[PDB]
This record gives sequence, structure tokens and C-alpha cells, in this order.
Amino acid sequence: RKSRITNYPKLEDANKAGTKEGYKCTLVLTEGDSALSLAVAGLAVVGRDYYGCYPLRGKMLNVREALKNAEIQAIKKIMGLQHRKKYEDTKSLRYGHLMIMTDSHIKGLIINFLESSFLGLLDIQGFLLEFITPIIKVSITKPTKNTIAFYNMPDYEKWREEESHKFTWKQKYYKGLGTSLAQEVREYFSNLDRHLKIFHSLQWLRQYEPFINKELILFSLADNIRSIPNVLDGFKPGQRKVLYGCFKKNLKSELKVAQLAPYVSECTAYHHGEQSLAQTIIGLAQNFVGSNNIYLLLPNGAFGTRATGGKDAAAARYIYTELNKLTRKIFHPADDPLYKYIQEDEKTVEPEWYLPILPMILVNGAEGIGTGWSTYIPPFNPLEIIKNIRHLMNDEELEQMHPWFRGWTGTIEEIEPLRYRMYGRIEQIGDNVLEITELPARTWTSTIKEYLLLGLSGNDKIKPWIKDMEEQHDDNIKFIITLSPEEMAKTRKIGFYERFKLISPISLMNMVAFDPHGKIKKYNSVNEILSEFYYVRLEYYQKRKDHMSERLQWEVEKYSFQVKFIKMIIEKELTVTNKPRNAIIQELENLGFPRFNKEGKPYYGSPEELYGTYEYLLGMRIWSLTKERYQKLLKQKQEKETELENLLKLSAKDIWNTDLKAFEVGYQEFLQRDAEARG
Amino acid sequence: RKSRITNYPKLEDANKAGTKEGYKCTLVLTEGDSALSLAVAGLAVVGRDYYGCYPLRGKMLNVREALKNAEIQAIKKIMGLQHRKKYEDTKSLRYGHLMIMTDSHIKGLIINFLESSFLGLLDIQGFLLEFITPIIKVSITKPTKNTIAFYNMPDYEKWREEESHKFTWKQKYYKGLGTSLAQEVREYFSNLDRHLKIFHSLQWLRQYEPFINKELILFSLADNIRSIPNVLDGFKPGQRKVLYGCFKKNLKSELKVAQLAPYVSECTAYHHGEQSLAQTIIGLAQNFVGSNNIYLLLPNGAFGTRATGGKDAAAARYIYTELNKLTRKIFHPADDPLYKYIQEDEKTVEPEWYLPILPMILVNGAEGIGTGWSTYIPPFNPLEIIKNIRHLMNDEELEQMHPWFRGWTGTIEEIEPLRYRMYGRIEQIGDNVLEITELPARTWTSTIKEYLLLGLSGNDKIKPWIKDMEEQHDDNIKFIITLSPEEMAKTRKIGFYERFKLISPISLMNMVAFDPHGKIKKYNSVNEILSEFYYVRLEYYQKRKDHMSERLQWEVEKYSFQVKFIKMIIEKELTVTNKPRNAIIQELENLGFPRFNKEGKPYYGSPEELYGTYEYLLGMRIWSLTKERYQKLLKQKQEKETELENLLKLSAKDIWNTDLKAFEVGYQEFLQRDAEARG
Repeated sequence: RKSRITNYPKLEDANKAGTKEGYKCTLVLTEGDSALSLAVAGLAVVGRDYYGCYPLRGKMLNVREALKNAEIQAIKKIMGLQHRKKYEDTKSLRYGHLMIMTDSHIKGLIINFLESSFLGLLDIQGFLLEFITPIIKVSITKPTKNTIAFYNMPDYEKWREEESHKFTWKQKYYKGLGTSLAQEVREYFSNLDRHLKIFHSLQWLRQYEPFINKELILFSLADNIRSIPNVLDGFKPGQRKVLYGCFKKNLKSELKVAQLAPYVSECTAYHHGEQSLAQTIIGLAQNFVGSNNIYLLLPNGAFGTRATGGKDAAAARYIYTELNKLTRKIFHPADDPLYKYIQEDEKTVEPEWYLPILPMILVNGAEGIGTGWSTYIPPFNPLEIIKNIRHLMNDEELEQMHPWFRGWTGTIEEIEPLRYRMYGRIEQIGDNVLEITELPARTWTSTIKEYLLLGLSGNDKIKPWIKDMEEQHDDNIKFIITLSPEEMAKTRKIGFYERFKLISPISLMNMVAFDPHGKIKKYNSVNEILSEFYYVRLEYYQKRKDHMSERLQWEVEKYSFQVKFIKMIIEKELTVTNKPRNAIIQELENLGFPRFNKEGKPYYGSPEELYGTYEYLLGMRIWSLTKERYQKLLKQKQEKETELENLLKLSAKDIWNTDLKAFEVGYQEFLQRDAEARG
Repeated sequence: RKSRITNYPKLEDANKAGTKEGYKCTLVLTEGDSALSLAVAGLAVVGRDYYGCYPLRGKMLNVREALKNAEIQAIKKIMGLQHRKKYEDTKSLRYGHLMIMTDSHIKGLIINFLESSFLGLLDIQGFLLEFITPIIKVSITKPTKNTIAFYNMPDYEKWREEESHKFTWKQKYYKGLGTSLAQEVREYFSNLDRHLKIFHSLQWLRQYEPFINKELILFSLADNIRSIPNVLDGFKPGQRKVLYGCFKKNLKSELKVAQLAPYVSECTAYHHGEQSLAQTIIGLAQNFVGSNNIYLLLPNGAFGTRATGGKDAAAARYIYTELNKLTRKIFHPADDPLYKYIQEDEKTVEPEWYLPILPMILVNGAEGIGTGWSTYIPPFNPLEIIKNIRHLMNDEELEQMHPWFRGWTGTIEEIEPLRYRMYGRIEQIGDNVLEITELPARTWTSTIKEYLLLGLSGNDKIKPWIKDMEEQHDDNIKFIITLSPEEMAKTRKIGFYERFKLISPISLMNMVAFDPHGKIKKYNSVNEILSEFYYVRLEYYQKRKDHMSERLQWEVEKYSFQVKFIKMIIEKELTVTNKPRNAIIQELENLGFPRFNKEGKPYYGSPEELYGTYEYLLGMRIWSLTKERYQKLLKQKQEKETELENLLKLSAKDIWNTDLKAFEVGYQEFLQRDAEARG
């Protein structure tokens, strides 16, 4: 019985407004010429059956101060709003929803009118609605490409934690500014129309109503920085932040991966565009064959198995993690004072890069996809890496290194430089019976079982070539496969390894990373990566020595003067008793006693933190004046002198090899402790 | 074309299983005789059209070790599972869902079979399903009674934070153990059937597959403990935990209410059955007329207005809060060492009760509903409360106190002891024009506007009695109402205050709380509450004095011996230089020097923490031996002696009144600073 509006010419009344289905219709109020064009653009998608359109305001010449009654009547007449009433349902109205488009102060005015005159209206579930432009857009690339949007930060944050691990994703450049606004509006009306269809069928419900190209390159830089790792530590800023957070917290005991995450995030200004923090933590701890050769963090829980490639990991809250006992032998703490900690918003964060004792980017390898750049570096044998480090220290030729996976047992062959073929293992254990005890390194068990099931119980357009298959996988791989004499013969012809997909390639033709200087580079060989790392590590071992010796020397002087001070008072050559402050400061200065600041640096001569104080002397306890204590001070002095001399006897390479040896011991232990855990 | 199962007699096949709608049907596998009865009980509710039932196992005589093939065939035949295949949809199956009832190790076996033979099955959205008994049940009492359940803790926690503030709720006694299991199963099938109806219509979706009466009284005790406040501080354990957390954190700056919450929760073992922590925080800070007479926490944001009674408060994350400058003058820190901090799981939490300088339960009042007990105590004038405290200190008669609200301006009258009538204010400002400038204390503006709108634009069964109404509410109330001469005359007959609902009662007949001993009590008068508080506060002021004097005395002795020690060395009566440790310890002991432990307690005589050490002497810096420093030590000693004497000159009441005076000053400031803020 369509109640018709005759007094408003500019109104394009929804065909079904004023009818029984009016509660399903939506009225779009527009402000400004451009908002009208957009409303219409959106309406071209959804139609005029359940959508009405009315220009509330046209163009404003005057200026905006922080509702004309004619506008109130328009809204009321069109909406069917009768009298001052407390609304509970929109069944007595011509339209069920109201949308406002502003091109942003008029929305408030309308809101005030509605609340002031019609109480329950704005409190009705999906009544009010507004056009919102998304802040973040994400490129989902695995399960399928589709650019899901997020209209406000929190929606992004929730998806990032509870959903990001299912899709291989990245953030795309999106301003949602000018020319693209037309399509943005269509997408809004398109999504909105879907929601209303289901909202009204169920009558569960989410709510809409609860350039300068420099920024393009600015986005491409950050993406590569997030995506490609640094050659020195093999880390991407995200992983580095996590490790830094672990070193920072001085963790002795384990923590839930859900617990450690907010700590790293608060402590390291972890960017929002980055991958999920928990996911980053789990990646660092994964210990199944195919993951980390050396996992810096310990997987105390289900961090993923070989079957799905860790995709079946438990939730962050259900899993615990701690630092691997070996990690601190790889990342030597004596190197910490040497690093350049990045300064962000008055807070010092993780280093530009860490400098492990052996190339971690070669140990565990790396993988990532950025904008214009991508990288893949397989894992290599740390034992062999150390051997090559020593070859460099001793001016000996480097030996070529080929990919190597911890706990793996197949075979890898070089077909040509930078190209390999990785094999699993399949042997005939009887007539027509072939058992598979190994698969290529990064081939997940699920992939092979499904291939076996497909050939066992043929699919459309491919007929059964396998007779019987049986899994007996304990912790190791073991597919017992039986074939028909005719198929067994065709397996010999096509090939046992090719037919059961036990061969996968490894390419070293895209080993990309950031050099020590931060400029992206493509390395043409593994030795090229090892050598670049070597010279920087060698340099920093000299830096470590120098940093340590300078301080030990300072301590030698401190103890020397402390012993002098005490001794002189003991033998009554110096008296402190009842002597004025300034008199003692001058007396100590005249005797040649240096001042010491907070960092322990001495300052000799006449003039704070720039000069220091005599606090190391007069600040000593009266206990120091006693016998045993004084003899103790003498022993500390002597031991400090010996400690310095012991250091000055060593070269940068002597210290490096000492660390290397300490690593070798811990690594053999890491290896047995790892084979024992998963076997 | 119903594919029929003929080889399984115990199967009660869903009528629509094996047809086109088989994907809609659900198969319920049962284990044990009791699980069969329950499945059937549930099926009596949902019907046999879309539900099938089959006894997988009957009864087990043997014992459970940590699938018979006959069972595998049964499941396959009935489900229509053909061959080893990777499933993606359940369109080729006889049933779309599978439910297991165990009376709990067989579910795993079935899961293994399904994953091992049919890949994508268990990964399909709503395929697998299981009967889960709820852990928590909540009694929603305002928007309407309904006992919403929660099957696992996290679901409860989310509702508690994001939804609990909309309904007046409490937890009910629920074991979901034996006799009630039958109904539990029906409720499950009933809810499950609703979900499946909507799940299949939309083909957005939540998933089911992602006594000793002492415990009844144990629950009633905890409820009353959570619901009724303690008479001494007027707090309920929840609010007390929050305040304690604020005192504990030593907060100087503000924090988001979302930020402060987890801090209080971790620091105070905040129970899950308690109210929302953020909500508790917002309640403590609300400063609109009708809320707190003295808000201990500051509302730096939208913490709720007078219009809806704070129900329109912003989200915890959007609002900040800090301690009120006056709070520490109410809760005096010198009283902290006196309290009995509750010990929970090796952690010390908030005190059994705090002891403010004036009765906070009278200042702000209290309200709560427990099991068998309920309480309501209106707010009273703190100025008058202090006057009565002083009357008690000076053995003078108490003056009666009547309800009083901060910033309110109506009138309250006693009709009889413990019964009042609170009035707003309505005056005639012209012919047929009555303006309302005040409403009863706890009457919210929304309630009056809607009453005005109802009588203005009459509802069914009540005709228009008001002519025109207009709100001009700035920060104060102001309803300008115009009537018809005939209605104006009937307003004089019925009454201006009665007709516009400007009268509301206040009852002091249910002023319940826990006494100082922790036993619930009903107070028959306000003076009864004030007096009970008084004697406990009076006592603790003597305790404070005694606690302070004992320590000051200890300091007097410490300084006395420190001055002696230094002086003796200065005048060469005592030498520490190069003298053995044991020789000095014995020499100090023989001279009568007491030992001092960590808490500063002295121990005289010959014998740890039980005895102490001479560390207060020999641990002094060499600086102490010098001139200015020694003269400083002499001044500290003298000042400490004077400090003790000054304290011993005061009585418990002298200290109390000193605090009272310090409060009066800060309170006048709180009052102006509050009227200035919201006006």
C-alpha cells in the first residue's frame, strides 16, 4: 500500500519504502554535491528496490561552526517519523535503516535530533549506518587472492592474531583517497547489501554502525625491510625484536607464547604491519625436520609437526617457550655493548643487527617475499660453517657447502652450480612392496599421503595405479606401498622416485639479503655470504677485545688507587677523621688520586659525569679499613691485573675460536638433546 | 531416493539421511547404556527427521588402556563413507554432521580413523560435534531472567568484559552433575538444532566443535562476601582489590581503565565470579549527581552521565583514571603496616579491610544483593560524619544524620524513622508553564523525558495530558512543560510532584554489612554504623601511634650508637684500622653496641635476622668519619629525638583529629574542584 511522499522532489524513494517491507529499506541522506554522486554510484550496484536517496544538503558556501527545521521535517516525512516517541522497532517506519554521507559534523546533528525526539531509534541494532573508508587492506595470497579490508585498527589486530597464520599475507598500498573513492563506495554498498539480506532473513550479526609517490616508495622500503633479512644475523626486524626481548627480560624460566608476545611488542615498538608476533615466536622455536637447524627458542608444547609443516601448531596461550641453552653461545653477551641500538620515540630498541659467532643466515637459512625483491637461502651445516670460518682465520681455501637439514636423512646432489635435487628414500622390501622411509626436506607428510590416497582410490580423469598403502609412521616416515605387477613395471619405467614424488629442487639463485650497510644485495654463492660476514665478525672481535681491555684497565686503576687510599690511612700518612670535605677533596687531588664517574672512567687532574668524583674512595665502607677486607682488596687488584694481562695475550681470532669451541661443545649437546626429544 | 541401511538393526536412521538433505542430518554415536538414554532424551526434543542414532558401544566390562574394524564399517556404512578420500564437502555423505556421546577416550579413536582415512572431514566447518556440559551458568536478572551458560572459561571471560555491564547478573550454583544431565542434553540438542537451522539456511557462525551441600553453602558464603560490603571501609572485596592495586602501584600519572584492570587482577587474585574489573573501576570514579559523594578514583573521560545513570560510559580502553588527591587523606598510609593482608597462594593481597579516617560506607553508602542477604545504605554528608566523630571523641551526644548527595539540590524529609521521601523541584513560571529544575537523587533524566514524551504524545490506553515539553538541560536539569488549563487544574488536584514523578523513597531498613569481625549484621540506625566504626578506628589510632613510636625509638638508638661509634674513632678511643673482623665485632659488643637487623630492630647482648649485625656501624661510608658528615649525624640524632618526643605528646585522638583537619582542607578543595569540573 506504498505510502507515497509527494512533497519532496529531490527524493528518489526506494520502491519498497512505505510498504510492508519498508523495514528492509535503507534511506541514504547526502551532504554536498560529491556525496550525492557517490550515493548514486553505490546505488547503481544495489538497486532502488530497497534503497532510497535524498540530498539533505547541497553545497555549503558559509563556514563550519563547532539542524534547520526544514531538514528535520524532510527526515521525518521520508522516514515516516510521526511524533515524539520511544522507538523499539522500525516496523512503523517507511525505512528500516538510515545512512549518512558527508563530504563530518552534520552526522552529529542528526544523531542529536534522533536521540532527543525518538529514544530507542539509535539503540536499535542495525538502524543507523554510515559510509566508512577502510584504514588497512591486506593481500591474501595463498588460500586465494582477495583484498580483505579493515575499517578500524582493532579489526585488523584481531584478524592478525587469530587468523593471519592461515593465509600467506602482506599489506598493500592503500590511501582510499580520491579517484578510488567511487569503487570504495560500491564495495561498501555491496557488502552492506549482503549483510542486510542475511540480517533480514534471520528475522550472528556484525555491525557497520557500532598522492605523493614518496609514500609508495616509503611503503616499498618498509616492506623489504620487513621481508628480507640482514646477512649478518639472518634475522628480519621482527625475529630480531623477539630475540632482543628475550635477552632483555633475562628469562630463566619458560613463558606462554601468548605471554611473551605483549612483552616483546611493548618493549620493541613491534610494527602493526609486521607478521603475527606469536607466529614469529613459534617459527623461531619449531623443531621438526624441515624447520630450524638450530632453533634459538625452545618449543615447550605443540609448535607444529612435520606432517603439515607446523601449520597444526597449538594456540599461543597453550604453548610455552624459553631461550635455548645454546643461543647465548651463538649470540655472545660480550658483544652487546658493541651494537648500535635503534632509537625510536625516546626508547632504544633492538640492534640494527646482531653479530652471532657463526653466520645464522647460513645455519637456518631464510625465506621471504618483498616488493621487487624476494629471497630463499636453504639451511647449511653449522659444523661445516665453522670449518670455513677457521679456513678464513688461517688464510686457507674455503670448502664448498651444500644444503643440509638437521635430523634429515635423504640425499642432495648438485646438478650445476646453485641448483640441487633433493631425494627422499624408497626401497623395494619384497615383490611389489616398496616402503618409503624418507621424503625431501620440505615435503610434508600430508602432501604424500594425499598423493598416495589419490592414486590408490583414483580421482576423476586419473585411474588407480596403487593397490594398497599403509602408514606406520612412528616418529619417522614409513609408507608401506603395494602395487600390481603391471604398475610395478611402469614404476620402474617412469621411476620410483619420480612417481612417488620423492624429488624436489633447491635453488640458490635467489639468495638475497641486506648487507652490513643495509643495502639489498644478491649473493652469487654461499662462500660470498660467509666471507662478507667473516670480515665484519673479525672486526668486532677486535672491538670486543678493545672494549673489554679498556674497562679492565680502568678497574686496575680503580683498585690501585683504592688500595693506595686505604693503605695511606692505615699507616697514618692520610687522615680522613673530622677533616672538612673540601679539605679532603683537595688533599686527594694533590696526592694524585683520579676521579671516577658512574661508568667507571677515571679523570686525572683539576676540573659531574664529565669528571667524576672521589666517591669510589670516601664511598667505601668503614669495613674496607679493616684487616681481612684490606687484604681482599689487595687480591682483587692483583686478580684484575692478571685478568687484563690474560686478555692482552689473546688476539681477536683467539677469542673468536674460544667462542667457536664453546659453541661446538654446546652444539653437540644441542644435537643429542634434540634427537633424544623427538626420537 | 533414501539410500537405506539394512545391515544395522540398532540404527535409528534419520528419516532424511541418505536423501538430498542428508548433508543437513546429524548422526549421534553413543558409548555405554547411559549415553544411549541421553541421546534419545535429546532426540525427543529435536525429532528423528534430521537426526540419526546408533549405539557404537554398549557397556564395557574390561578396563580402559591409554577401534574395532566392525565399528569402522558401522560408521562408514551409516555415514556413507566410501573409500580413502580427501573430503572437502559432506554432500556425498548420508549425514552432514557427526556427534559423539561418551560415558572419554573413544572420541580420539574415531578422530584418528577420520583423519587417517578421510582428510578434509574433520577440517570441514561444522562436521564433527560433541556434547559438552557447561562449566559456568549466569543468572541475568534485569533485561530479563534467563540462565545463559558457558561451556568453557574463555567464553565466560569475554562475556564478562564486553557484555556483563548491560545486565544485572550473578553466578548460580551449577554442577551439571547427575540428575540434571537429562535436561542438559535436551538444552544442548535444542541449541544445536537452532544453530544448524541457521547454518543450513545461510548456505556468521559460532561453533560447538572448535552433591555435598557444603559446596552450596560454600557458594552462598562467597556470594555474600562478594555482594555485601564491610562496615569499616564500605568496600566489597572487588573494590578493595582495586584501591589496594592503586596504592600498590604508587601511581603518579593516569592509566586507561583497560590498562589498570589487568594490573589489579594479576596483583590481587581477582576472582572470576566477581563483577567486571573495569566496571568496578568506573563505578569507583563516577562523578555525576547520584553516584559517589567522594569518588576515590578520578573520571578522566566519559565514565557515565546523570542521564542514564552512568550506563552510557565509554569503553575501558577509551577512558583514563588516577587516584583522587583526597583519597590518601582518607586512607592514611601510616595505617598500612597495621592491616592484616590476606594470604592467597603464597601471595599477599589486599587487607581484610581498610580503616579510613571517616566511615566510607556512610560517605558513599552501599548497595548489593547476595544470597539470603541484601543491603542498601544511602550516601550521607561527610561534613556531618566528621562532626559526629568528634562528638564521640569528646563524649558528646551524636546528632542524627539523614541522606545527602553531593551536588544535589532537592529536599529530603523523614516520614518516620528509617523512611524518607526525596523530592526534586518543580515551580510554575507562568500561566500553564511549570519548569522542572531538579529530580530525586537516583532518578535518571532518561526516565523523566520518556515519561514526559509518553504523556505528551499519549500511548495506547492513556491519553495526552501534557501539551508541550522542552529540554534546555545545560549541565543542570531543566524541563519546561506547558499544559492545558484543564490538565493544569488536574495537576493541582493530583499534585505537581506526584504527577511529574518528582518523589522517590529512601529506605534505611536494610542497611546490612559485615561487622569488624566478618559476620553479617543489620544496622538499625546510622549512628549504630558510625559508632561501631569509631571504636575500631580509635583503637587503631593508638596502634598507629604505638607502631610509629616503637620504630622512632629504635632510630633514636641507632643514631645514638652511630654517633658514639664515629665519635670514639674520631677521638682515637676506638680504632678499626687493620684490626681483624672478629676482633672488632667482639670489641663493639664489649663496649655495649647493640646489633641491628634489616627491620631496624636492635638486639643487645651476646647471641642472622633474629639478632642483627654491626653493619649499621661498619657499613657506614668513610664519609661519615669526616667533619660536616659527622655534624650531620649529630643533627639527625637530635631531630629524631625531637620527632619521638613530639609524637609522645599526642594522644590517639589528637592524631585522628589532625588527620580529620587535613581531610577537611582537602575535601573543601575536592568540593570546589568537583563543582568546577561539572559546572
